[PDB]
Amino acid sequence: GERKTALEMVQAAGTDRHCVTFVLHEEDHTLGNSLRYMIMKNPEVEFCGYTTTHPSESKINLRIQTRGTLPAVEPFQRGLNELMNVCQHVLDKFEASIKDYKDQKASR
Amino acid sequence: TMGFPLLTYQDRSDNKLYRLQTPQSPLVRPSMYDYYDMDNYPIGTNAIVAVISYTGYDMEDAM
Amino acid sequence: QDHMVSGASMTTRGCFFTREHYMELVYRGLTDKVGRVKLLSPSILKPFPLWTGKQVVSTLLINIIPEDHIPLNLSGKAKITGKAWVKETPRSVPGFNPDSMCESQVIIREGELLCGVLDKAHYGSSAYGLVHCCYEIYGGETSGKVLTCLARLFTAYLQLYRGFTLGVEDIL
Amino acid sequence: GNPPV
Amino acid sequence: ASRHGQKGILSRLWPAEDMPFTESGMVPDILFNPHGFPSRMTIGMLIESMAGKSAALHGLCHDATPFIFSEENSALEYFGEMLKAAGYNFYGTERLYSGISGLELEADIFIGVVYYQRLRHMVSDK
Amino acid sequence: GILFEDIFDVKDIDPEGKKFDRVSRLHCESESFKMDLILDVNIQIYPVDLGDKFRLVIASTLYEDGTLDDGEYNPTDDRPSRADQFEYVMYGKVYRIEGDETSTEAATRLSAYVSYGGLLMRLQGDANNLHGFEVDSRVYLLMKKL
Amino acid sequence: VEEMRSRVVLGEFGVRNVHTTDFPGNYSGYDDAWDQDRFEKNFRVDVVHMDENSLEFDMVGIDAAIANAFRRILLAEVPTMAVEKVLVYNNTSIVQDEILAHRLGLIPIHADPRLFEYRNQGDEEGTEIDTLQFRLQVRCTRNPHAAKDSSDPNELYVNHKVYTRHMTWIPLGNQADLFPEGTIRPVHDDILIAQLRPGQEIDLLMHCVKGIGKDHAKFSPVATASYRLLPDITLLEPVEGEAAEELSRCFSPGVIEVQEVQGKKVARVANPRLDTFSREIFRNEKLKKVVRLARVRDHYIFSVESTGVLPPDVLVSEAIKVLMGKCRRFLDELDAV
Amino acid sequence: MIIPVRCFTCGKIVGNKWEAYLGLLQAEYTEGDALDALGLKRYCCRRMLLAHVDLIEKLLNYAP
Ligand SMILES: [Zn+2]
Repeated sequence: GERKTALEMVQAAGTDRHCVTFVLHEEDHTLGNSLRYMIMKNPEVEFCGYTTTHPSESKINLRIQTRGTLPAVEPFQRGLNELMNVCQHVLDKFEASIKDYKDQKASR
Repeated sequence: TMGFPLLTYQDRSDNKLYRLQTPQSPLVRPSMYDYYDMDNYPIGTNAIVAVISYTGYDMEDAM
Repeated sequence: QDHMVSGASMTTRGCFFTREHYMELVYRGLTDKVGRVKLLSPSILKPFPLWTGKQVVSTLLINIIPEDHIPLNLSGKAKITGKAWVKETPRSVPGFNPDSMCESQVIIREGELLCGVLDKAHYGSSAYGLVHCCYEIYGGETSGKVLTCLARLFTAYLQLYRGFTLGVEDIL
Repeated sequence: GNPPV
Repeated sequence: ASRHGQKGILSRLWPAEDMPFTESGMVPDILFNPHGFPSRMTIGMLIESMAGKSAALHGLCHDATPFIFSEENSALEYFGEMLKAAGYNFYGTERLYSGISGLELEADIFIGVVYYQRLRHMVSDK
Repeated sequence: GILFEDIFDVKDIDPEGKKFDRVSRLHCESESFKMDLILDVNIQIYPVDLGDKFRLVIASTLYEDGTLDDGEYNPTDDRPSRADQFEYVMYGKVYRIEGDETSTEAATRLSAYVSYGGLLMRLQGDANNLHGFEVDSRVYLLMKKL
Repeated sequence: VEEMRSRVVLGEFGVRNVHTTDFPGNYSGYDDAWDQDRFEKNFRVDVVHMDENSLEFDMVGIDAAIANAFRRILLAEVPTMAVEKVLVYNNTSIVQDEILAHRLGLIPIHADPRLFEYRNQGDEEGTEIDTLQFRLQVRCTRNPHAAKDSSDPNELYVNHKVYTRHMTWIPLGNQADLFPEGTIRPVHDDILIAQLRPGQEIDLLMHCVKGIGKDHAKFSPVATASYRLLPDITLLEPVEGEAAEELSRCFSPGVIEVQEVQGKKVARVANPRLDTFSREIFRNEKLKKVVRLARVRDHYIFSVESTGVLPPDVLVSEAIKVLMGKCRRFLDELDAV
Repeated sequence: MIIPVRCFTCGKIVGNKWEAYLGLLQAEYTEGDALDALGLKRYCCRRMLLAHVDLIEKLLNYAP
């Protein structure tokens, strides 16, 4: 949707699909670090690292280098999905716990 | 230091006059600071300082 | 300053990093822009795969050096004397020249740091160190690149996993 | 102090 | 500047979520590189930090009069006892987390309350 | 693909007195060979004590079936018969081989220095059985207590 | 041959390691490919307290990266409403105009930011959709009914101190419906805005827009939202006989509960969570060898304290949803290619 | 000059505890007990009131 508040991908020297650098705009260490943690769980990626280009700017660079087969854009799109699944589960669990505690406290 | 220079504005008509908005009084200060009340005219603020090398922008005298 | 206390505490012998602190410490010193990042192999492979911190500097050194050129060999001394580490009285072993295997001798073998702390004697304004030899063999732009990348790496290290301070229990 | 009793 | 001759320019305004937060929830508002001490030997700043933290903790107001604390009665002993009487630690170090990686840094940091003055020399005039 | 195999026993835990944080320098001495071993071992992962034995092997491949190693680390490798009879595995490179000092004597002993990232080892003994080594050669140091 | 899977051990001269050994390839068998069911099984949330303006849930079984993401969302990305523009018709106060505008920006408004929207760039006017307007108009006069007294409230006082009570909401559009009479108000009615003397007057219109605590702190919805790893304390040896009390004094007082099992006194670790890390045992020189204090690996303790705009639980929910929104925005921008 | 509305380091709102602080000190309470009874736990907030110098009361004494 947004042509540049979001993704700009730079395929490496030789446009290796297995080595991509994603530029994520308007992002700081929050999404960078959580998404790097979620992408490291994939045994098909050999190098994942994020970095902020400069303090004055608001953008991060992820670097995903996967193994021989997959195009390194599936690891990214799967780390996103797993992180969103974890957030949904945490939200459900937290709301259920808050409700249970409110009941336990309002009864007594 | 930029501090609280005087109490009578509207009257002085100096050239430059630097004023700090919300000065505080040091929590650690010599007792002579209290003999000549120097809190009628405060000079700085108390800050929570951590002595840490964390940023890469605070080296060589920068804060 | 803290690019010297950072690099001296990371290149010391007992610094082990997991795959994810090894990475994100290499890529944060590099911020590489072109081509794959050439990684290394864990020094410890078994109880848990672990890296060494000297391996982080190594893998940062083999990416900066220009692609066509080959990594450099270097042998020298560190600023931190090998006597600074002697806690406990030294005993005598009959065939050991304690200095054959000491953190005082810097031994870079094909761009891979194998021994030595890499304090001010390198990275610094001292002659014949790692950056002075980089400037001799590969030019002045490559030494500037090495300086930039090493600064970024040693900042990321203190900002992420370690910290430097100066309290009152070290002047006591 | 101590999660809910 | 501090009250001990440690002047310096303001180089960054660090976001409040990237600052190293302490185990008490706090977050410093001044970051001071620890390398100005070794060559300038302003050991009075390291005592003012502890004295001011003890003051803010106990609601007191300590004096920094010169020549009131001897070798036998030290200032560090006095203010470390004050701190240890508030649940903090003698040597004035509280351990922080990294606001960027979220991990407890390996070294425990020296934090406290010190009195800063703002100097009249601004880049807007030079 | 083995370059050396033996059963050592720890004699000194750290004689020089230099003390690092998580690393300990063991001074062992082989049995039935009278070879000497100085070994920096990460003791937070693998505690070692005095008067302790252990079977020690140096290799150039972990497969023990001939196929060379590719120099790339995959934690996903599907060949899982690599030597796992060993509790502590390292991986370094030999950076110095130096024949012993004694001249006018046989003195055909060699000291092989291996670096494992930052953890050095020195194997000293009859050259006859340290021929597999050569400077700049990658080697695995497998160990297994007894 | 000794594994410690769950604690961050620690001495005095420094902490031992910075790892958690719960990632792919981090062990011979203990390898990870992000088993989602293992997560959903080992995760549990526990809330220690929930007054209004406080929460202390536990969040057991999550990594430091996700916990830090949640903490940084509450501080800088959950949206709030706050004064952005100030129109000053007259101001004969001692407090300046720019300083008054600043002081007015840092006052928290009780409007919920989820019913509003962001003003488009250059939308100076604003509409019922994106803005709330409030008016402070106060003048100080001497009270005619006063004797020769000097208390400032009794005389020289109709409006000596201007408070947040004096600020009145001007319903901008149809916002009178949707918002009942008391719903849109400043959160605190006692915040001192200024001080006046007879003949002095304040008169201004404040405009409140939506925004996140990232572009200015005034828009931030929590005092602090930090977290701390759960401490762990282990008595390697049975402490007894008046050393138990010295042990119980080197810790926050509730942590080591000295029972009296026999005629002698035994110290026991009653509640490890109360402990503040002060490392005062390490000054004892005889009991630094008896106790090992570390941190539990992935067991956190959170503490969210809102200013009053939204309840803390709603704040945490909206933080988790903001992280989900980031992830979904990037997923859907990836799907755009 | 006047009480800061929010504590600088944290942001906690302390601009409504000035008159309450002054009232608990007139009742005989120490500055420690007083700052406790107001809810100022962490010392960053406690310094915001403990070391405040109200100079709006001295400027509000020269003619209109
Ligand atoms: Zn505060």
